[PDB]
Amino acid sequence: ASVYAWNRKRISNCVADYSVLYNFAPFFAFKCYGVSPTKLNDLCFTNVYADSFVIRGNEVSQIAPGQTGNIADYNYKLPDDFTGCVIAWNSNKLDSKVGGNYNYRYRLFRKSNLKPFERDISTEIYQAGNKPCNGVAGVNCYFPLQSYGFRPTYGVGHQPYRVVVLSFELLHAPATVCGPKKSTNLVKNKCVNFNFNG
Amino acid sequence: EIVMTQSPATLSVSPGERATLSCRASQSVSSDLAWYQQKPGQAPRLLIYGASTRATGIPARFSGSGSGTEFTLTISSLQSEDSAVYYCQQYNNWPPGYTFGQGTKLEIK
Amino acid sequence: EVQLVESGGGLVQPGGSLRLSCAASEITVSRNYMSWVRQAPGKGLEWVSVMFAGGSTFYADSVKGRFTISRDNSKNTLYLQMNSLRAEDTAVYYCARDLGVVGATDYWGQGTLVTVSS
Repeated sequence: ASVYAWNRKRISNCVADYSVLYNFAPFFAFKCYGVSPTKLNDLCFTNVYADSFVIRGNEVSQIAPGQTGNIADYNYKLPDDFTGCVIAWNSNKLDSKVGGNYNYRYRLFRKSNLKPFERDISTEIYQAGNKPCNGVAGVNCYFPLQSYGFRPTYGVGHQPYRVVVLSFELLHAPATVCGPKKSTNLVKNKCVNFNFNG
Repeated sequence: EIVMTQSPATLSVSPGERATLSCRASQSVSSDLAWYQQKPGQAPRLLIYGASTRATGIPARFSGSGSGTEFTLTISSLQSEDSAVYYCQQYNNWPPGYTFGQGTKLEIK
Repeated sequence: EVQLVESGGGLVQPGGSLRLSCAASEITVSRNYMSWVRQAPGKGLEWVSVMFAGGSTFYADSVKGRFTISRDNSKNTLYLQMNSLRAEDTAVYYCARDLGVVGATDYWGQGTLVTVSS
């Protein structure tokens, strides 16, 4: 959709394969803090939160724990001790038009810094004086939702990168999303050590 | 860090005629620009931003153009007071950062 | 009228400190995007610093680690502390309110010269 009021999904009650995650071909950048990719493939959790969105290429460096910038200070801000990984794809074809793939309007005017995971979708007029632009014009009539103008002439740094961030919660965990090892046919008619689900 | 180079350096044109000023970028600046006229003795004044949008008040006599790595400002009829320095400011990277040009000296007769 | 007036400009011996201040009128600063610019004699301009509306500030790389912006919100004014002024920092400093895509920097300050002993 947009980095403005991003899209989310709460995965639970499944077997997290990961065989494609960070192993598909067109992935551009993937990096997690606290967890190794393979450990992730053997780690287990209670629930998962996926938060996908689209940002400008030159702003990918701002999606990081406590990282400071524009998109990470006034648009969408992730905690400082956030453990998990993000992945970003250069959608320089998937979301772009010579006419301007700016359907999405990122956030450029905010009253106060963001709390971690604070959806702040709003339609107001940041201003200086008494009234907003509904009754004033020129001075103090600013609107935080600015288009991107994604078009192909834009260089890489300004190509819409689609980014997806995974956050594993572990409080009180009747963990419903696991399963890295499930095979090997049983030997019969011989004294054998078996390990049936423990 | 896109390095901007203005051209020409100086210009002395008879009153009443047209004037053409070039501003040259080193990378893709699409339509992120602005033009400032810093009359000698105080801060600059914005004339034309983006590609060609005329800043409020700014006489229609000015016209900006260009995109990519090359931009141009054009003046219809130079009056005696148009003599000043002009700068093309780009902002393809707004998030605190900015990179200015070398300036152009325009005079009359 | 809408304006920005500056102070702190002067002369100081190398390695010394200084503090630049920026006052405004008929317009607020606490809730306004602020940007300090400076100009060396005869050269172009360069963005020096910025303070946001939440407090997260930023500085250019050439002056990173040495200058610190602050603002007395109570009386609608901005400040920039400088130290260890070397041969480069001799320049005229300007105060600016930059909006960006919705109108580039417009209202500026008269400027203030800051030179060093030599």
